[PDB]
Amino acid sequence: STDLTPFQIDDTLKAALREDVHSEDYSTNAIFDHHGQAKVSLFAKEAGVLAGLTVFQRVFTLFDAEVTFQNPHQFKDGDRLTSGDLVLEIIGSVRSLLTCERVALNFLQHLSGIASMTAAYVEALGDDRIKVFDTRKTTPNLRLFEKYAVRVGGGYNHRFNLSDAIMLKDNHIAAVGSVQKAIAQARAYAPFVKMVEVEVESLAAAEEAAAAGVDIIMLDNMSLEQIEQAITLIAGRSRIECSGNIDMTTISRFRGLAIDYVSSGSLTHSAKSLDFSMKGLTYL
Amino acid sequence: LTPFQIDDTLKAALREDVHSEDYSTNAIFDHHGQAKVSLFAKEAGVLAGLTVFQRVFTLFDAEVTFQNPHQFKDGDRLTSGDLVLEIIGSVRSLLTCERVALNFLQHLSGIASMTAAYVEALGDDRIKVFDTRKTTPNLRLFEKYAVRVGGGYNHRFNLSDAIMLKDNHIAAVGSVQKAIAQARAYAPFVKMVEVEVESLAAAEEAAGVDIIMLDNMSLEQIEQAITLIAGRSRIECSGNIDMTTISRFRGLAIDYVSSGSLTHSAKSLDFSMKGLTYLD
Amino acid sequence: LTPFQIDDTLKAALREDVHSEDYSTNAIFDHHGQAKVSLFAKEAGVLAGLTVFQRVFTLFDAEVTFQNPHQFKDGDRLTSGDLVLEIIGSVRSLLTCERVALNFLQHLSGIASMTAAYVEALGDDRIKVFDTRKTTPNLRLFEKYAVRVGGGYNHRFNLSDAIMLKDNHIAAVGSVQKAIAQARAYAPFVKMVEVEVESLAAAEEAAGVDIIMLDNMSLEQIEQAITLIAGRSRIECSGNIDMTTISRFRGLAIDYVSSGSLTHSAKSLDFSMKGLTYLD
Amino acid sequence: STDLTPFQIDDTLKAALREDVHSEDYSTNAIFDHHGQAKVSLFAKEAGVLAGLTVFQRVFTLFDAEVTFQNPHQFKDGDRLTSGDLVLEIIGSVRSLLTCERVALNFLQHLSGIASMTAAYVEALGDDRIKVFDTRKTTPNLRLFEKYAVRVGGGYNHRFNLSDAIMLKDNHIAAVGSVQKAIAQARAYAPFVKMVEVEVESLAAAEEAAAAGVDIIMLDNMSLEQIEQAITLIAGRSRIECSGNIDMTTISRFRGLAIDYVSSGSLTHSAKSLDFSMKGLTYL
Amino acid sequence: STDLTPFQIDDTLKAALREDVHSEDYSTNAIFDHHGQAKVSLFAKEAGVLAGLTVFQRVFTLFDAEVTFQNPHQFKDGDRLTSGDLVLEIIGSVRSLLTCERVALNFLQHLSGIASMTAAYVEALGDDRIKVFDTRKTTPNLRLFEKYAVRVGGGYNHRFNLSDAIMLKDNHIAAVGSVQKAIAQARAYAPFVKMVEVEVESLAAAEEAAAAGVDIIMLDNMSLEQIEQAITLIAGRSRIECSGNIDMTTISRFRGLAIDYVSSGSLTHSAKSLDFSMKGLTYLD
Amino acid sequence: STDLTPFQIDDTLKAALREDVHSEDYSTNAIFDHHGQAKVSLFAKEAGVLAGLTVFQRVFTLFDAEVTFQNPHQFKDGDRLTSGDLVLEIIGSVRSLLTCERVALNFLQHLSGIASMTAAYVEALGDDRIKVFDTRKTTPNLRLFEKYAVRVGGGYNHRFNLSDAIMLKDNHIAAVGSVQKAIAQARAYAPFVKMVEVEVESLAAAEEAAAAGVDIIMLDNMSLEQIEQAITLIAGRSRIECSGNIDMTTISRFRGLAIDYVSSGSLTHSAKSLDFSMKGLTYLD
Repeated sequence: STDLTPFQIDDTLKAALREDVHSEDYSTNAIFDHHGQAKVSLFAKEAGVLAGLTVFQRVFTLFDAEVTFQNPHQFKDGDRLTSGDLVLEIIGSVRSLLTCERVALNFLQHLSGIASMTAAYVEALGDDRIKVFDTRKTTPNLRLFEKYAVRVGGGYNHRFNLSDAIMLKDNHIAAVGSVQKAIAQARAYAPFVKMVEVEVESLAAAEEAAAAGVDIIMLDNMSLEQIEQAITLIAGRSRIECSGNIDMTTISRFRGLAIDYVSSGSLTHSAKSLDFSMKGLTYL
Repeated sequence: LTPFQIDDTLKAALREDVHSEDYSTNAIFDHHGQAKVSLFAKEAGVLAGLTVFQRVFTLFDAEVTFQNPHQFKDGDRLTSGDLVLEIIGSVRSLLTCERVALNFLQHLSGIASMTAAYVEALGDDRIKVFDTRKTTPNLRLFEKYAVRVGGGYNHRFNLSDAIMLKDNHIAAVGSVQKAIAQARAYAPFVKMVEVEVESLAAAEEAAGVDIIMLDNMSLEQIEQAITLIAGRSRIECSGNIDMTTISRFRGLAIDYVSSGSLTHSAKSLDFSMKGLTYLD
Repeated sequence: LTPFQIDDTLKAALREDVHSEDYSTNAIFDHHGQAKVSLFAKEAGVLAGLTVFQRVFTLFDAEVTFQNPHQFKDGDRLTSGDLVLEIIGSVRSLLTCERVALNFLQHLSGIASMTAAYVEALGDDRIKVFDTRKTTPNLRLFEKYAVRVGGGYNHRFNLSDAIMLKDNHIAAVGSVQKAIAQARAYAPFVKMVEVEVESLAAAEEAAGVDIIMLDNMSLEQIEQAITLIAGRSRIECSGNIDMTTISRFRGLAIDYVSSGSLTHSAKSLDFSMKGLTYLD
Repeated sequence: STDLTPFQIDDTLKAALREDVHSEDYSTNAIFDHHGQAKVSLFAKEAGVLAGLTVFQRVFTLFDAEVTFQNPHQFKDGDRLTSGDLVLEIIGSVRSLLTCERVALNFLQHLSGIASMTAAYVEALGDDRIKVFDTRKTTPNLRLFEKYAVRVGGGYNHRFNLSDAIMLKDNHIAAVGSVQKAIAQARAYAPFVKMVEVEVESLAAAEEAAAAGVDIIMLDNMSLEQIEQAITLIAGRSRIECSGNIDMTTISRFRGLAIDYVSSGSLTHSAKSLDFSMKGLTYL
Repeated sequence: STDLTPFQIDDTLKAALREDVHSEDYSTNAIFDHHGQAKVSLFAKEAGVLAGLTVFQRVFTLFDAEVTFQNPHQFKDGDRLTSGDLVLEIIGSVRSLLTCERVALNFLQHLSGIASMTAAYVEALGDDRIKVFDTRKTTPNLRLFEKYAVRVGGGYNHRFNLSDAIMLKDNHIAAVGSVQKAIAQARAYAPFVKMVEVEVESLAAAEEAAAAGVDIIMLDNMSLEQIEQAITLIAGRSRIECSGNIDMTTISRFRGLAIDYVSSGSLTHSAKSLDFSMKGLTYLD
Repeated sequence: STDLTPFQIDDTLKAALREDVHSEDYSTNAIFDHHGQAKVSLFAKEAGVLAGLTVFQRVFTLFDAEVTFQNPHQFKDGDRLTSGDLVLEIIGSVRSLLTCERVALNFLQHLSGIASMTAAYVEALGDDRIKVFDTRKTTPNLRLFEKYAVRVGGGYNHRFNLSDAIMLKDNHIAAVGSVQKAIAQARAYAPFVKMVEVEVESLAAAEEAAAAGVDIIMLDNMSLEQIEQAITLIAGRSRIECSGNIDMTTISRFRGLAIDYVSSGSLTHSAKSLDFSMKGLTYLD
């Protein structure tokens, strides 16, 4: 239930406005010399989950401080939507509303998309002892936001960057040759403060990895027969994570296993964005 | 894309992914020589932002280099199992900024691929496929390049490029004839003027505007409005456009259709970096 | 000008002028209250970038405030001895960023003033006075605003705004008819197309291009070329333009003349900050 | 005889290129698909002094590293120009030449203007025991460059910013009330490492300022009768500087006085920029 | 351990050079032409440990790319120094050497200080099953560097920032009331990717914390009699860390215990910087 | 002296917060809601001098504008401390207090350290006609702050960077050969706006330097017998500065001389940081 501070996001939005408005909004400024106060209604035009509503609002307030917001239904991020819902009313100068509308929508649409998609996976999974995590597969320079959308949607967050945890991918192991040797080497480097996860595409190597006592074992694209085998072979010495080919329709196979979490890329990188609609402009 | 254009974006993306150091990688640093890694396309589609992929590595580590055995270039078509690039340099330099590069390459090659699908699905090649300002924020420059690569074309980059008069704008002045005159007054002869129009009657009242946009009109109406415009302006179609739908416009004397989804709703393409080995 | 547009420029200008601290000022810091300072115009001309002047102070110190007794606004005319602004706040906050603010105000009000002189000197007000990309670097945004303020209008902001085809470009394709077709091919219907032309013959071959620029042609020739264009395109004049000269164009059916000097060769206006006193 | 390092200026030019080329040079890229190597000649189209030639060159090399430069006459900054002089030849890709030409010229024109103007003042002054300084009256975010142009032109540089020296303007004195008290207060704050200059519009206050032993006294807009009086009244306890209403035609009045330097704003803020010409493009 | 990449440090060094050289080096540029080239010797003037030598070199190369470096004794970071030692020779333009010398020496001095001090604690501790960690008590905007110096000096690194691990101080526990409940609540919030450390000032609470299976237990300023009790009471279910009142002279009391690591502030925040100097300027050929 | 403006410091502090909080404060956010508000007391835990209190406060306000500050004892920078002293009370959202506490304490500790150490040297010197200056030996990208701490502590400031004054070291003189010629050449290059200091390791050269009328003469590591000779030999034509081997215990030898100022590195580069702490968290009303 944790929003984003302005300090975190203010620098990013400001660039998004400068992006969309190099010199001035000619189309808007030509027609509305008035700076006349108006109200505009933000409608959801699709079913899903709301995310980054505060971000939507912050875009307007950064362009024009004197802009204000009625919220009749007390809608908040994480609340579910349906077509034809009045999420927000936006009041202020006509130019201030018509100019930074596109930029705000772009964030709202994009984030609410990720959240919605996460929620679909979570409900589609069904098992709620098993959790749905995300990745660093993200659209660049927006990781902060995209990870918030996943939280909002029912998901959880994996390490934020390379400095958070020690995750040993298949390259890393190939480079030291051994797994036992790779892990020992990681643990040497950062002794007690860093979690150590290992990617593993064979039952044999998962044994060897659990032996050297790693924190998380990631079963990369293994079969259902093999996952079950590997859980009892690990024998709970480490956490289990599943991954690969985890789409909307696949995820349900994990229901009922004693894995701890599945994780997915698509949530962040392949998310259809939700639709919202800007209409009902009227003076006030 | 020039480096000057993109450098400052990529540098922030690296600082994003590497706040302190790459513990996972640095823990395995050895005394070994340079290594080679192979970039494989793991999905069918179009390649875009390969130079961007390369620039990410060179910004982290200047001493990194690139073999390209098949002379793959942006816009070239891909299929699963294709060796696009080989990447040679220090092992930490490869394993660290691999993710950030893949994120750009995946994301851009996705857009390009999707554009190309719409272009081939449309079929008519007198009719062109344009994009929009519906884009993921602070990456507009890149996303528009991907659309070019994919066979598409670019609409105005921002609000300051052209004058586009939406339905709100017209409602506010009341008239269309008066709204356009008022736009043309405000800016000098240098700005294009496009007008959104949801009725045959109002499309007549427009045409000399530069572009007329038929917003979500029917096939019967579009065919009527083209002859009613009588080529005094450009015709654009929009709305209710999806991969399946786009094919209706095939054979009309419109100039271009345009779409959002290309930029905002693009499944990203898949690549991968497998095949790490030390050089001798 | 919005603060978002300008903030990052001004902040660098302050860091420029104040690398360590204002020793001269800080050495005299007291326990006194807020002071008031009066901004006087010390020369005749046009006021421009007053908001910019104010933003400089507020970026250094948010708690600074501004009385404006005569309701002076940008574009208003000045004369020597005029009280434009009074500035109230901490004494260090006033004395430190005074120079940086004056530099913007002086510089912008100069351009605006000079524009206004050309506009009044031209006399014909069917004919408009445009500017160029000849500008002092990294201040183009501001300098173009000053030209608007001064009665002028703005040409394309950069190379990506419009397609302007100079004499080199035409020489390179050989033909004009072919050069234009080739430009219009490259970009979509959204880019204006201007053509530079130093002969009556080549101006005929142009007009449908959007703007035709008569580069340094004679009065006899301009009058011939207007009727030869026959209003199929816009006419612009350029070259050999100075305050004294501009008056020849008075009465022609050209659409606009354009000039460099407005931006690059503008004597800056004079202001001053006298009349510091402590408030009670 | 000191140029500008790339490290000093590279960050500023890069912004100037991004300014002039938001997306691409459509006009150039439409016509020259060839990337065909060409040569272009930089001609001076006006008499004056050359400044920031290295800056001109750096603009090209930042856009395109593979660009090169023939200089047939060994022209350098500070060298005098005349109309119809071949300063530089510029060789490289056709797009690379036609695109960043404008940006480079803008610097070259602007700097060579300042230098030229400085040189005019210096020669017009005639006395070469007396020096011609500049100010912080500068076009913003280009102070570094403009001060270099003044050096090139025969002039010298006054404090770069507020942190260099302690200069007490008439406001500052008005704020402490006394001059004797203002100076003592400055000297207290920064004891031995900072020069202390004082602006003075009366003979009486110049006495008082020289008494309290300041490093420089600035005679702000005083008459010739008064300057002469004040020099012997100072009695060489401090340096003398003159200022105000120092234009092209005025400056000559100071010739033969025992002041140390005059100083001027206009050099930086009111400098007509020199003209250069780009022509003679041909393939190679 | 391993060096620092240029990409990590470049931006920091560039600001440090802009800091020291706002307009130009008048003192240097007045006396020396751009044409001449010279060699300068970096001497260590004090006994200690070398750290951030690559950083020293990167400062020169950022100012002037054409600068180069002879290293006759193959000195590297972590190597021990003594007074008079020729660490580096530095060759290039005279201005390029005399100008950015101070800025480089500042980094080298500062880092080599931390490393040296760490090494003193490590040797003073004596037990090498017990490790010496550092903290976030650091001089600001140089945490990256200071933590590298600690590695070089024989030490190890604690969490880099608040986002690395979950460390539950005494406030945090007071706020939930229970420890068992506080930990459960942390583990709930960040489920599997975050280590969980707990500060504990009583034997009783260390029992309850080890029960709920936390990753690290921090014995905050406990007595030697109590630490020895608490280790067997934890019974190795979790890691033990000691802290508080750990200076140069105290640290030796922990020698021989079955704690895993002690940790200290002073290493980063209260480190006398080592001395070097750049003498022996002469023109080449 | 005077405080630091926000405009001067804001950018530095903002990076220090981004440094310490890359993602979020998990430890804090897990245990405490955004709604609750509390008071926390800043206690000095050590004897010394207070410096950069405004900086401490600016760190909190940059994270969270709605944070506020009671100061019961009207403590200001330059005021003396002793253990147990209630310097500040800090009121606002619980997260806002617990998160940016470390970053603020780091600045306060570090600066108050320098100030304290300066003050020790000043009192240890005893002569108050003689002043204690600092140097560019500083921890990088914090020179602005460290120089303010020296002011606060009773000291004064030397040139900020290479562009401030012209200081001619022994290399510079060796390079022109003469001193009389070196100085003339400096004065030629930057004519009237730059102070000129000269380093001198021999009585003979101090004569020649005072002759050519330089602003400051620096007696580099000279003996007490020699300093006393050189002062009368300069005959007050220029300022005298002493330097080298000036530590806590040495400095007292200069007491009673007619030098103008001694100067030291250690003040900035080798300063033990003062201790504070933030204890006494409780919820308001």
